[PDB]
This record gives sequence, C-alpha cells and structure tokens, in this order.
Amino acid sequence: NNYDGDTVTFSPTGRLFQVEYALEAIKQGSVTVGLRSNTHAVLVALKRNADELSSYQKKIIKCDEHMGLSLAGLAPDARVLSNYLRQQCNYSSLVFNRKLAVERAGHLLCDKAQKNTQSYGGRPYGVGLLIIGYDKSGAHLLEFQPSGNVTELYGTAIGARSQGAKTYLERTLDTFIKIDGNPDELIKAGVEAISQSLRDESLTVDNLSIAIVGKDTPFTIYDGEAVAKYI
Amino acid sequence: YDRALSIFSPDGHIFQVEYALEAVKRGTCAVGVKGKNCVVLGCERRSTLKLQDTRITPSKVSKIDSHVVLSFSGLNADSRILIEKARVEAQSHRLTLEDPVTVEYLTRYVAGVQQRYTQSGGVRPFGVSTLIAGFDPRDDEPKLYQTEPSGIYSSWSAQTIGRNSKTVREFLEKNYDRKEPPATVEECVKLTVRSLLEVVQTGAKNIEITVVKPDSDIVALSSEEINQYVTQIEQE
Amino acid sequence: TQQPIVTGTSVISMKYDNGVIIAADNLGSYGSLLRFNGVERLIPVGDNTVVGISGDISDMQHIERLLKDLVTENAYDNPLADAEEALEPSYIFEYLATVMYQRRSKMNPLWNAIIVAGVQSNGDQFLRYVNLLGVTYSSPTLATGFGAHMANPLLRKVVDRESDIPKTTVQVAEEAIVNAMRVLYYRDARSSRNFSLAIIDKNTGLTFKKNLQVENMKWDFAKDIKGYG
Amino acid sequence: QFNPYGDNGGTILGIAGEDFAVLAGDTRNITDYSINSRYEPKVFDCGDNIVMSANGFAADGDALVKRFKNSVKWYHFDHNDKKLSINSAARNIQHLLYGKRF
Amino acid sequence: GYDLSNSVFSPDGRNFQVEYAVKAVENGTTSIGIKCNDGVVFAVEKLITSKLLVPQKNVKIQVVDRHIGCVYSGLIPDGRHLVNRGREEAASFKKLYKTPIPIPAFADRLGQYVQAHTLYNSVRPFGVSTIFGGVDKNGAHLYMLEPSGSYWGYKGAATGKGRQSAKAELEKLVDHHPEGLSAREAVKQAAKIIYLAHEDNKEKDFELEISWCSLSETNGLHKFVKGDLLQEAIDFAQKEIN
Amino acid sequence: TDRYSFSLTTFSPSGKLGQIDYALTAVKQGVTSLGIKATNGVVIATEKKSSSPLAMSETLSKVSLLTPDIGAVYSGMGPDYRVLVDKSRKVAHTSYKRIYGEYPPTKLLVSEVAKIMQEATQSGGVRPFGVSLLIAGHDEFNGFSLYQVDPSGSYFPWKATAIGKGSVAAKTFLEKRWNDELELEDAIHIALLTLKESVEGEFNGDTIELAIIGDENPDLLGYTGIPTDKGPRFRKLTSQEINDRLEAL
Amino acid sequence: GYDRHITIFSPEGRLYQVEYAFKATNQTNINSLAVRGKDCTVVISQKKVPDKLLDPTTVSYIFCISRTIGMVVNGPIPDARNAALRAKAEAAEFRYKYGYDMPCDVLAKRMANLSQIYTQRAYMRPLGVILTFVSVDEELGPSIYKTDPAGYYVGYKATATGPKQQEITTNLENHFKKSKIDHINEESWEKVVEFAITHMIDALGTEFSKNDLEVGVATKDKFFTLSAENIEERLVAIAEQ
Amino acid sequence: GSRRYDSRTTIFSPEGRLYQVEYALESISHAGTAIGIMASDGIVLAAERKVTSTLLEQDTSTEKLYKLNDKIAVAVAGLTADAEILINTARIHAQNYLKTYNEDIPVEILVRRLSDIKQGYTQHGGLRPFGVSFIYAGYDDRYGYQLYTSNPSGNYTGWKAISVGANTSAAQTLLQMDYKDDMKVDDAIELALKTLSKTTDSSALTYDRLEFATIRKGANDGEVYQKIFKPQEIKDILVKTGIT
Amino acid sequence: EYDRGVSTFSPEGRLFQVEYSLEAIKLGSTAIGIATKEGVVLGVEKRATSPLLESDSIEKIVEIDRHIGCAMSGLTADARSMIEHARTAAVTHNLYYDEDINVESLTQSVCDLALRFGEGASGEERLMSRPFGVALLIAGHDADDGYQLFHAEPSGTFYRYNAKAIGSGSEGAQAELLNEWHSSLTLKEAELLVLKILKQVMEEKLDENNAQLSCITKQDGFKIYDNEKTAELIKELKEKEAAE
Repeated sequence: NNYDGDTVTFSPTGRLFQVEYALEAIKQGSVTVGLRSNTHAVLVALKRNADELSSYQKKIIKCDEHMGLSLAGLAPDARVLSNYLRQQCNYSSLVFNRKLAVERAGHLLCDKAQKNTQSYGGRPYGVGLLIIGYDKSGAHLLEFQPSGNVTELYGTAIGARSQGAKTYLERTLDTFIKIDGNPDELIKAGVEAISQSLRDESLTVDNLSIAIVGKDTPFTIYDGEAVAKYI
Repeated sequence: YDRALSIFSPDGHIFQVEYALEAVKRGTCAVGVKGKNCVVLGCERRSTLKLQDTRITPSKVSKIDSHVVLSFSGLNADSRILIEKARVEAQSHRLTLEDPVTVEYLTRYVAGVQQRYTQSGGVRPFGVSTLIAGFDPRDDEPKLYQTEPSGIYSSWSAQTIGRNSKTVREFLEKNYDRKEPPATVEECVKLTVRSLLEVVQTGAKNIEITVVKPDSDIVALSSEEINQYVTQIEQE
Repeated sequence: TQQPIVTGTSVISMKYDNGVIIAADNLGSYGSLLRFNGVERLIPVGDNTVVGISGDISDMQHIERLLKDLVTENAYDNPLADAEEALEPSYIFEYLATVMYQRRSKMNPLWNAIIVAGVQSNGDQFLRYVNLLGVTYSSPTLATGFGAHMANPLLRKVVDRESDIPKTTVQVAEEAIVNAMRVLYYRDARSSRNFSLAIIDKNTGLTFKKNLQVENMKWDFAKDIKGYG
Repeated sequence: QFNPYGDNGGTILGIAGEDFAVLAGDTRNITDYSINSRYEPKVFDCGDNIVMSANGFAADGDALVKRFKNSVKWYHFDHNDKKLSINSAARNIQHLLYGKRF
Repeated sequence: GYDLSNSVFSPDGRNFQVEYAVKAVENGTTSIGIKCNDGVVFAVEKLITSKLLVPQKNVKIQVVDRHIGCVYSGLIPDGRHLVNRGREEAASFKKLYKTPIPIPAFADRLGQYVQAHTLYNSVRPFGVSTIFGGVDKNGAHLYMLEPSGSYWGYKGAATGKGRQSAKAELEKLVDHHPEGLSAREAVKQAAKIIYLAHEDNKEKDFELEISWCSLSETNGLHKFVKGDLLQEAIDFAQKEIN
Repeated sequence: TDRYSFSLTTFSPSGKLGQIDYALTAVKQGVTSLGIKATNGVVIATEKKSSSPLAMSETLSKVSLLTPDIGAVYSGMGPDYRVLVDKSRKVAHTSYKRIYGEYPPTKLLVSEVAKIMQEATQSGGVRPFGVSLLIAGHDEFNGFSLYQVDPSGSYFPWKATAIGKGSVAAKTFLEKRWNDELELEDAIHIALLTLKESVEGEFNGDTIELAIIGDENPDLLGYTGIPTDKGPRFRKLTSQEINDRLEAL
Repeated sequence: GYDRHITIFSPEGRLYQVEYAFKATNQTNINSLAVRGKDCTVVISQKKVPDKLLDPTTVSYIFCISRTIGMVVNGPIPDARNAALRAKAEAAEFRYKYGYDMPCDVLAKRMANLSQIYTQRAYMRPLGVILTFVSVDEELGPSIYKTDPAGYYVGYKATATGPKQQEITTNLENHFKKSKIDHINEESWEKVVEFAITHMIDALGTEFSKNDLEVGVATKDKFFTLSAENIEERLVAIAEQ
Repeated sequence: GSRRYDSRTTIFSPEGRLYQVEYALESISHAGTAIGIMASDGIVLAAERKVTSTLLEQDTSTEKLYKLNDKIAVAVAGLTADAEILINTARIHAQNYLKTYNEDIPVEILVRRLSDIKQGYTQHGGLRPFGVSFIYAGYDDRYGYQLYTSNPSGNYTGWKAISVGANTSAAQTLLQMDYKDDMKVDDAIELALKTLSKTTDSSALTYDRLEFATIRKGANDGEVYQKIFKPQEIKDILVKTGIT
Repeated sequence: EYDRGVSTFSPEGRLFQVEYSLEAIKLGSTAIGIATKEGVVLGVEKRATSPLLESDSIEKIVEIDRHIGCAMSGLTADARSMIEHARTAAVTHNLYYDEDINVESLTQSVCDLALRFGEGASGEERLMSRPFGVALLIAGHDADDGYQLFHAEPSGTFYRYNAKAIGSGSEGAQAELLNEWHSSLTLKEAELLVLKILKQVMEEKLDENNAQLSCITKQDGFKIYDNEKTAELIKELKEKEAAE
C-alpha cells in the first residue's frame, strides 16, 4: 500500500505500478487488430455481446472520414479519448483548413494522459487504442499504450492473445505491403490474424466488424451481411 | 480538500451511510400517523432534566410552509441545517413558480440534499431521518413520507424512525389499518400519543403533538393539552 | 478600439500560368508625412509562399510573430511533420484568418489586410485575400488598400475571367505589375518610390528582386500648361 | 474608432419545389461602389443535402458556415450517423445566431 | 518510511524517490552527445522489439526552437511531456524579446521545471534524462538533465544501459583531440560508440539514429542526419565492430 | 493538487489539543526572555545565542519593533518568529493605518495577533507556530500594558512574567522582587538579574539585548519642532550602556 | 512516529524534518570561506570536477543575484538554482518598487521568511542548501549574511561552510583575536584573496589549483568573478610572501 | 502521498458519534467552571478562570467575559484561545442585524448561527471543531431573558440554570436543589458564588479568581444594563456573601 | 486497501469500487424489461418491507420525456441524481434541435455522469470520489432504430438488450429470459411475461399494490398504467398456468 495506493509515488524500478495494472485491463478485455498497406488501413475488431439476448457491442468509433480509433480495454476510459480526438480533429479543420495528421494526433493524446497521471487522485487510462487514419503521408497505424506512448507499425494488435496476431502479421508482413490498391486482400488477411487470437470466441457475421479508410474511400464501418463478403 | 470520507465498503455499502443510520437509531424518535383529514408528527423533545424551559429548547417539529411540516429523528445538531435549507427551497418555489409548495416537492428536495454529500468526497452526509408530512393545496388528501439519510424516500401511511422503532411498529400493527386511516382528528392525535408513551416515557413532558388540517390550518399543542388525552387513554 | 496609427500602403498581385507575382512598396506613413521609409512588408514563408501585409504596421509585427510561431509549431513532433505534412498556402491563410477573427471579437483587432500568394505541391495557383474583419475572397487579380480600386483594375484589364489564367504568361504579367506599381505611386500621396518585388514560381522556387525603383514615369506634359486654368 | 460591420452585398434566392429545392446566388463580391472580385460564389454544400448561404457581410457569412459544418460533424459522431433534418438544421443555426446578439 | 513521498527526507541526507528516478533512465535507451567546437552531435539507440515496426518513424528526437536538439531516454511518455512544456517556453521568450531563446537559457528553465515536481506530493516526478544542446552567440553548448533537476557542462555525455560503454570511449576521444574536434567528423564517431554501447544490448537488435546542430554545415540549425551521410556512418561502425 | 485542507491540530483521546501542547514545549527548548511591568514604563530583555562564534549578533534581532510605541520579544523557535513578526506588522498596517489611521491601542493589537495564531490551528497544510510572544506597550487609553500571547492563540495580561526554558524559576524569582510601584530604572535591574539566572553561558551586555518601552525620546522620530507629537517610546539600549547596567544590578 | 515526516512538532517541540535539511549539504563535498577585507569581501570556494567529461568552466557555485551581491551555495545543485531564482526575482522586485537596489540585509531576511514558509506547509520540502550572500553595501559596509534551511539568519564577520568547516572556523577565529577587529586589514583586495587561500589550505590540509578554486570578489558597487587564470596568478604570490 | 498522512479524523464512529466532538467535551471539563443562572430580574454570569499563577494579573483580566453586544454577553468555559474566533464572529453577526433591520439581534438567532459554524467544521473541510462551551446571557423582546448553553457539536439547549466546565455534576445538582423561580438578582448573585465554592480547583475561591457579571433590569425604564464588576467590587460582594 | 483509494488499481487490473457497485444491484427490488416491436414494457417491483407501507405513490417508474421511459433497480438514492441529469439531457436536445433524442444517445449521456471517479484527473469538475451503485433499464422508442431497450451500468458502459432483468433476482430471472424470449411476442404477451417472471421472485404475493406496469409506445407515448389494468393482466396470467 506504499506505491500501489498512490499515483504520485516512485518506485526505484523506474515505474509507476498503476500503469502495469492498467495494462492488465487489456488482458481481460476485448481484442482488436490493425494492419495497413501503403494505400489503405484496416481494423478488424471482435465484437462481444453481454449475453445471447444482447446485441454485440460496437468496438470501433468513427472520429472523422479520415480517422478512426478502436478500443480493447475499459469503455468509460475510452469515452474521454474519443471526445478529445474528435475535438482536436475538428479544431484542425476549423483553424488550419487541414486534415489532422495521424502521428500528430497521437502526440496530443500522449501528453494528455500524462498530466492526468501526474495529478494526485488521477488515474492512468486503461484502454489501449489503435488509431488509424489516412493523411498526406499515406496510411498510418499507431499503437497507443496505457503509458500513452505511441508507436508506428505496419501491423499491430492489442487485447487478449495479441501475441499470436503479431506472429501472423510478421509472417505476412511483406505480403500485404506489396499489395496496393485493393483493400479487400488486407481484410481477408486481417480475419486470419485475429483467428490467432481466439479462445472459442468464434468469428461470425455479427461478431466481425470491419473498418477501412482509403485515399478514395471514406472511413466506413462494415457490419451485418456485408462482412460476409470477406468470409 | 477532496480526500474522500465516502469510500466504498466491501458489502456494496458506504461507511458514512451506515454510520448516519446508526446516528438515527441513537437519536430522537419520531412517529407519524396520517388520518383522512390530518397529519400528526410527534417527536421526542429532550427536557428530561429538571428545570428547563421548553420554548427555548430545540424545536423538533418546524413548519416550512402554512401546511407542510418537517420532523426528524437522529442527531439534533445535523438536523437544524436541513431545516434551514428546506425553508429556502419552499420560498423559492413560491417566488419563481408560485403556488404554496406540495409535500412531495419538499420530500424530493430533502433527499436531494442527502445525495450530494454521500457521492462527493471531502464531505459527509447528515445523520438525520425525516418525516415530511402535510398537504398539497387544492387537494384534501393528506400525505405522509419518510426520507432517510441515504437519500431515499418512501411513502407510508404510518411510520416510525429513531430509538426502538421495532417496538413502536409492532404496537401500530394491530391498532392501525393501511387501507383505513382514522376518520377523526382526535383519534389520530391519541394514537400518536399512545405510541410515544412506549419508548420516551415520563408523562407528557417529552411528548409533542403538531396537527395540520387542510385549509392551511397549523396548530401546535402544548404539553398540558396532551395530559388530558393521556388520562382518557389510561382509563380506557 | 484601434484606429489607424502608422499605416502602410498597398500590395498588388496577379497570377500567371506557372506561378504568381506579388509586390509592395516600403512604407509606414504617419499621414501626409511619410515618416518611416525602408519598412519592409513582404515576408517569405518558405519558397512556396510570400505574404504581403497591408494595413497597420503595429499589427503587422503581431502577425510576424504568428508566422514564426506557425512554422515552429508545424515542425514540432515529427521530423517528417514539415516534409510531407508540408505547409500549404491554404493552411497559412486559415491560421491567420481564424485567430484574427477572435481578436476582433475582443474589440481590439489585428488591423491588417493580407494577401497570401503561393503555389501548391500540385502547382495550382493560390491567391487569396483576408482582412481584420474576416472578409475573404479570391480573384485572379488582387490588391489591398487604396490599390483595391487604384492599381488592381489595370491588372484585371488583361485577365477578365479565370479561364484566361493559362493565357497569361510570366512576361505579360511582369510588365503589368511594374506598371501598376507606377499607377499606385502616381495617384496616391501615401506611398514610396522604393518598392520591393517577389515572384513565386513553381519551376524555380522563390526569386526575390529587391529595392527596385519606380522608373518609366512620364512628366513631359508637366510644362505645356501655364496657370491653373 | 472601430466599427466592425459592413455590407459586402450579394443576393441569394431560395425556392421550395415539389421534391426539389433550388438555392441560388451571385458570385459578385463588393465593398461600396467597389467591385472586389467578380468571382466568389456564396452557396456552399454542407453535406447530407443541406445547402447553406449566409449572405450579406462576408465575415459573418463565412463564420456561420464553418460553425454549422462543425455541428454537422458532431451530429454524425454522437447520434451514431444520424440523418440531419432540414428542420433540425434550422433550429441549430438559430442558436448560432442568438449566441452573438450582444 | 521515507519511501512514500518526495517530501520526506532521511537522516542520511538522501531523497530516495528522487534517486530512484535515475534508475528509470538506466533501463532506457542508450543516448550519447559529443560536445564539438562548431556544434553538437547526438545519437540515440532505438531498440527493435519485433520487425513489425517502421524504423525512423518512432521519434525520440524532437526539435525545440529552430536550433535546440532534444533527445531523451527513460520512460517515454514522461519525456515527451517534458519536451511539450519546453516548446511553450521557447515561444514565450520569442514573443517577449523577439529572438530565439539561447541554449543556456533553455537549460535553466528546464531545471526549474523538474525541480517543481519533487517538491510536492501532488505531482509526480519525471523518469527521463534528456540530452540537449546547440549553437548560440556564446558558442556551442551541451547539457544533460537528470530527473533530479541537475545539469552541468559536458565535454561528452551519455545515459542509458550502455552509458558506461559510451563514456569510456569519450575519454579516449579527448585523448585523440585534446583541442576538441569537428562536428562533421563527430557524426562517424557518434555511430561508433552506440555500436559499442550495443554490446550491453547484445541480446536485442537496434536502429541507429543521428541528429546534429552545427554552425559549420547546417548554418547553426538543428537538423537530422539521413541519406548518404547516414549510410556512410552505419557502414563505418559496422566494419569496426566486426 | 490540494488535499491538505484537513487540520493538523486535533484533540487527544484524553482531551487537550495535542498540537498546541507540543508547540508549547518548543518554548521550553527556546531562549529565555522576560518582561517586567513598571508603573512608568515596561522593560523587555532577551539573550542572544548563535550557532557560530563568527556570527554577528549585531544583525541579529530578537527584540523587534511593531509600531513606535509597542515592542515584541519571543521565546521559542527563531524561524517561526521571523515570519510571525512580519504578519503582526502587516495586519496592524492594513487594519489600523489604512482604516483607523493612528497607531493602535496595545490591547487591540494583542487581540489581532492572537487571531493569526488561531488561524494556524484551523486549516490544512498549516500547523501552529511554536513561540510565545511578550508584547509590551503603552497606549494613552489603557495606560501601560504588558501582554503574553500563547501558542494556543489566547492572550493574558501579566504583572511580570517570563517565557523560555527558565520561565518557572523566573516567576519564582519575580515574586519577592516585585512590588506594585516600580521605577523604570529599578525594573531594568530586576529584569537583567532574573535573566542572569536563566542563562548558562557568559552574561555580557554585548550578548544581552535590552530594550525599554519607557521614556519617550523625540529625536528618534525623525523630526522636531512639534512637541504635541512625539517619537518612539520604544528605545533599544546600545551595548556599552548595557555594560553600565551590569554594574547597576 | 509521523512528526518526523512532515513538519509538525514533537513532544520536545522539535522539527526533525527540518533538521535533516542541514544534513545534506555535506554530500557534495563543497567548502566555502568568506571574509571581509578592508574594502572588499572575498569568497573562495571549492570546485569539484571529478572527470574530464565534465567541462570545468561551467561548474559554478556562484550566482550573481544583484550587480553588487554575490551568492555562493553549499549543498545540492537543484535547490541552489531554485533558491537563486527566488532571490533574483525578489531583488529585482525591490529595485522596481523602492527605487534602489535591494539591501543585502533585507534579502537575507526575505529568504529566511520564505524558508520558514517551506517548513510551514506539511507537503513542502525545505530547500536544503545553505546560502552565503556576500556584499559591500554603502550603508552596512562589507557584509556577509548566511541563511539556512530553517529560516534563521544572522550577520557575519566571516563564515565557512562544508563538511569540514570547523577547522576553517577555528583558523579565522584565532586571526580576529590577534588583530582585534572584525575585518582583515591590508589595502589591496588582491592580497586579501591571497590571505584567504592560505587559511583555506591550512584548514583542509590540501593545496588547491586554479580549477579546484573558484573565486568571487565584491568591491564597492560591484561583484565579479575571477577567471581561472587570475587564480593562478594568486598562487604564484603565495610564493612571494 | 496525501491520503497517507490522514487517518480520517472527522467521520462518524460506529455509534453514530463524531470522534472529535467526544474528545472535545473532555477537554472542556479540564477548563474552569462557569455558571449561568436566570433570575426573574436578570441573568447572572459567573466564571472561574482555568489559570491562576504566581504573578498573574487577574485584576483587569477580561479573558472569560466578553460583551457581544450591549444586551448579550457570554461566559466562557473551555479553551480561551479557541473561543476567540467565534466571539468576534458573534460581534459581527450582531452588528449586521442592527445595521440592516435597525434592531438588536435576538438571543435565539445569534446562538443558532454560532452552532452552525461548529456543525460546519465536521460537515466539510476535514477541519476540527473548537473545543468550547458557551453560556449566553441575552435579552430580546420576544422571549424576554433567554439562557442558553452550547456545546462543541453545534446544538443549543435552553435552561433555567446550568453549569459548564470543571465539576458539572456536583454543581448541577446543587443548583437544582436550591434554585427557585422567584429569585432575584440579589438571591442569584449569592447562589452562584456558593456553587462556585464547591467546584473551586483550589481550596478557596478568591476575588481575583472570580469574574462576575450581571445583566440587570433595575436600570431605568426596564432597560438592561450589563455590568462587568471592578476587582474591588467583586471583593466587595464576596465578603458580603460570607465566603471570605 | 485499493477500495480505500479513490482511483487506484488493484493487482487484478481493474478498479475495485466498481465491483462492489455491481454487488449493489442486489439490494434493489426487481426491474424487468421486455422489448418487442410493438412497444417496450418496463414493470417494477415496489416491495412491501412493512405491512403499514403505503405502496401506491411509491414509484420506480420515472419519465425522462414523452418518448423515453426509465426504470431503476438497485440502491435508489444514487438514482435520484441520475434521473435529474437525464431529464435535463433530453430537454437540452429538444431545445437545441427541436427533435426527438435517440434512446442510445440518452443512455450515453447518463453514462458520462457515471464516469466521474477520480479527483484530479480529467478537466471536468469532479463531483464524486466514487461510482454509483444502481442500474437502470432505460426503455424507449426512437424514429431511427425503432423500439429500443438499454441497460445502463454504474460502470459508465451500456449495452442494448432485448430482454434484461435486474435486481435481487436478476440471475434467476435471466435464466428464464433466455428460454422464453422470442420474436413472435406482441406488446401484451411481453406484458404477461413480466408478470410471469416477476411472480417467481415476489416474496409476498403478486397483486397491484406492490407492482406497477408501464409502457413506452410510439403511438400513445409514455403511459404508466393504472392499477386496474395491472390487476386484470394478473388474473389473465393464472389462466395460462392452468392450461399447463
């Protein structure tokens, strides 16, 4: 109760322990996997209902027609970040008549979480985001940790059993980057990636939720009997 | 300051709520019975020690309106704050909206004071339970509510809160009907008296009776008026 | 509040088919008295925008801060955040506009009129006008100040519509800009003889031609009349 | 002294049809007897088949359109890709106007 | 006892929360800084934890001003926030005095800031050491900033797991040039000793990044190293360690 | 954040506010200082202690001025008194030089300073100061007064009193020497004689600080030529003069 | 207990938390010595440069608060720069509102109050540095004031600081007992620098270099620092005496 | 931390009772006695100091008795120091009533206000309550003379005669047995002195250890004149009642 | 420990106070909700804990607005604050757009309030140090998605349900919900289904003095049924138990 009851106290291991606990929310939580080529980015999320008389819960939030985020951890923590990113993206359109860039929105988010973990009585947010978007620089796919740190990849995963999904993406790594101009292929490969993350959680046509963004494609969420084109 | 005094207990409870309800047990005892034409709020007055003036000992029943009263069980210090705050809300309704207050309005208002200090940190809620009674204007139906320092309210048609509420409740089970209140004011007054003589005790010294009848009729009856009823009760 | 205190003159500008041209004289006058000459008003941002600022010189400084500030903020966070997150004249435009608007609301505005002249990454022409009010518009031929109706008409004499931009070349424009600056100097008291000239090209970058003088003036008919009439 | 209004003129015309609407306007922009520019339309599409023109003074006129488009976005974000009524649009714009009436 | 806040103090004269924060950077990346005559050359080891990453996209080198390089090691989100504050400081100075902030001035201000969060139990300290420097009219400067709020003049500095490996070579480099040395040549050096400090990181693999601020080449602005110059440095360091 | 707004003064389970009792202990760890009230003046005296033999006791102030006619002297902690004398001066100025204009009555000012002590035993992030003050003064209304301010935030008038580590012995000393009528000179002798027994170092006049709120002195005001207005009734005695006094005990 | 962890009294009336602040200035192994000359005040202090890789020109324990008042600090360097900053702001403050440069005496008093305020809170850590302010004032003459973490201050004829400062103190006390005045007589400030070095060498038992010393001199209306070269000049003059 | 150095002092106990209030009553029993009696011609306030020293001046000590306004005074039993703050709050509340209504404040209102402050300390802020008990002598035009006692919890109770401070048990019973409702100021003056001599913390009650004060209706027209007696007049009345 | 803190993990990896909240839905009187495409029905258990309880003006059916209805179950002091905030949210939409607010978005609005734990993290004004302890069945009809039924948690997370039962008997009721829910239900078969499952967990008897029904409908609005209708449906329930 020395360093685990305070959110202001170090730690000769150079940690804050709370952040590790906030990263255990991801193990208990949902799984989502992102992968990109150089021309499209794709999120494949495993939706989960509360019981069988429940509709399955949406796990992808549209932030703009060039941007989307997806959660894998706690929903109430995700509610703060979704609002914040939309606010900054609309601010970029208003002020600079610009899309907001992918890298830059991650940076704003990182330093936001930091000063709420700094303040005593606060909490580190326990939801991990995959932030995808298409800007001038092409596609980008960021991994957002509960630390707040942002990392740039061609393919990444988080959630429960994300480790196997990175094995899968590292093997098909040179395949899906040298497919360009066809978002379809990426989606098929993404289904295979999150099948390395099952525990009898099956993938159905109402468990699978896809979201893409292209150069010529808006941010679009596919659901229904329209995800069964990639099954 | 924001270091909480409200902290979740391992039973799905809050420490300060449980303590508040303990303070209501330990404190004064109020019984409320409604007739078909009246409300009676009787509450324990504290004057047991000898040589006290009872015009300057705390009012245990305070009128907020011309026909809505507020009575209490629990601490005697925590309760005065709520009395004052209730009065303001009554006057506010009458200023900005119009229309002498309804009993229900004030019932919800008092419960809404309890909720703030529970849910907030750096503060603790009042350890006070209240009997809110009275009438709605233009209606001849009397209304008896209780609120408790949790922030819950529930309607009753007889009720007791405070010390030895179990004892008082059992007496009223045989001599009260839920579906037929008293049809006479004197019998409502005498029934509230008979309950208070169980716990409180020692004549009509520590007994109070406030009566509200419709047409905006509030009367307070001094203790000597209550003596006369008590002797009839014993004879019977 | 803010009324004119030290006030520059006018910025003139037009498109050609492969860039745009923009020029201004070096003045902050204090009424009829031309109190400060040599006061520079063309400001380059990169080799893809020159911004011509007209209006009050005091407020001009508070937008020179904001231009410096803008470049540093864009360059912050990625070293790739100014190479392919590269600034566009449209982005520079919007920034100044929106800030200025909110400052006008405080009843203490940034009293200016700006033309933002540049070329895109694709190489389309960008020429647009903003002012303290927030009144915006585009034209093939633009000016600010007294030049809005003084100098600008001569330029707009060549280009009556915008499907005529590709029919205007660098050397037809060049000549007209020199002459419109002469018109401006002729028929406005507040102005300077010193003038600076910039060319923004998308095939050479920015070429800066400093401290040109207004020459080819005509004065030989200033002595064939004796008396006021 | 500073007076922050003006008249940038222009004219717009809105006609309700049977299953259509037309909203038209000129592209002439002026600031007294001056013609600032021959070409600057003033009818912008806002998405979802509302068209908006805020005409008169250009500075206020542009401000409205920006803010309204921001609201369109937030509508799709928080009501989960909600269809934006003409009607709904009207009430929202009125709030933008009333907000600056001081 | 004395390990539950940053405003206890021990009878030993030691603050352990603060000391403990240096250990955070000790599990960070290796980063070096060579103080030159014309400027400074920073280099930072970027660990590769998989091959799904996109190299030279994950920035630890952020520029503060148009002439101060900053690169940091330790807990990454924390260091990005420290740089966040310092950009505000840069703009403020420019606004009031109309000139870019000096290198010593920036060092000063960051020291105050890191001081503040070890004086209250209501804010949490940082977990980073930052290395920054540049060129101003007082000359080239190099500074390293501890999470205690300490800095000094530095002929050469390092931090990270392989700070020992780095510093040992820097001593010999002052033997090679007791007159200091040129920025342009120090680029090749900078690579050399990250490869030497990757022998403490020899169960992992790495990506080399290099950045420079020098008055003799880049006109005294902080820029990145890339392209042909970069791959010359990479090749140099390889052959030496092989 | 700010989560320290819970008082650091509390009661003990045996009654008696524990924090101000500890603060009263620090006065018995402090230096000795005393005040003897005469019927035509007041004298206050304290001993100077330093942590160095190279320290200057010529820029060391343990007897300080609040207003010309009122002086103060402590026993207890140095640092605590150093800030507290500034707050005493500040309220006296903001509430009786900008509102009532003139230098306050002694009685008034003593009450006001006790309120600040009180407000360091109410709030969080503050525990009280651990000195006791003797505030000697004269007003033309209630005459000469000598008061003692507690670390509890109360005041008491005394006939003669001491504070410090030797306070208990000192009031026993004053019992037999004290008389309802005293001269100011005789008071000086009594005061220094009691404090010689409450110092266990050497007792000099260079290391003993003496001050009287006794006779007016006009030339210390700063001007002369209106005698209806005077200068300070406070007068600090220089060192050589105190040496003369050591012989007068 | 927990009257030793926050600044609240014990049953002795003692603040242990504050006492600990003194105990940390020995951990940097910096000594200083400051004496009042005849028309100057000289402070000489150690400069530790343990490596090459530390650049010695930068390692400074001397901060100019005023034009006329120098400050030399013994103890941890974060707290030193923090204390310097507060003091600088306050000096400027007083010049602005009172129309002359802040007195050394009043600056010492100011920092004493602020120190007390840092021990008045119960989540604020005292600034552990011991500060020496040296000046030549035009009203108080040559002056040394040393403030300390508790918020006690007193004037000084001379003073020393460091883990080994008793020895230094012994030397200085004996000198002013032979001379029988509170400031060294000479008439060239240069020779007061030389004298100060001699006493320091005796006290710590070690002869110093031009980069083991850093020297500050306040003459009338000014403070400046000697460069490392000037200091080497002094060490030749040790030979010359 | 900051929740690491707070154990929670101002919560309820498992009997519904505030830790700090319960400790306070004990600390007020350490402090000297103060008794209030109400005659049908007045109110007598009589207080014995909690300090009496070797050379303490008590001849001018006005350290228990304070006039809140020219018809309401208090006797203090508890910490003198703690009491200060509320004493001056009370002065302000009283003058405010006069300022805005052009009338003297009722006794009821003034006491109820101060009680609210006490209740407010444990209600919010983490702050402790002042360990004070007051006995109020006050005149109003609606209940005449009113007598009140208030406690550190923030509650008021009327009395005809009441005691606070040290030895409340002994004093209270003797007062009940000897007090009659037709007593005067003369009778009450003597009754208070006799009760204080059974509760004196020394072995004798002395004139300079007594503070004695009355509010009398013998002042003309039925006006109430408050008198805090001089030390020679207390000595004067103490030999009259035959203690000394 | 970690429920002694206001916002602290918890070696489990998620907050503790939140769990104890979920174990406070077991202190309420049942609330059952059945959805069809002919209306959505909420029935609630009023629960006599005393024979002298008047139960005919106690309501746990609360109107958010004409097109959105709500039932609460759990600790109902927490719900009092929530119903006020929700009411305001709905009305704010109707002010800003003069349009009907969706059911989903309303529930989201109340879920933002459930989010307030922590005391010094995000930029909003923190008005608790704890999450709630009450769950809502917000029923409603919107014009986009049609008829809708939502379950709102003290987590600040919501799920659309087609049938949900909360309260003390939540799990034993839900077991029946899994079998008996089908898409051929109509408004009235859903109504009898409430009464069917509610009777199992009714500790006394089912009658119309401890139960109230309410519907939300597109074509009649929010109507809270009178006790007559409730009683009649109860008699019609007993005829299908005699058909088995």
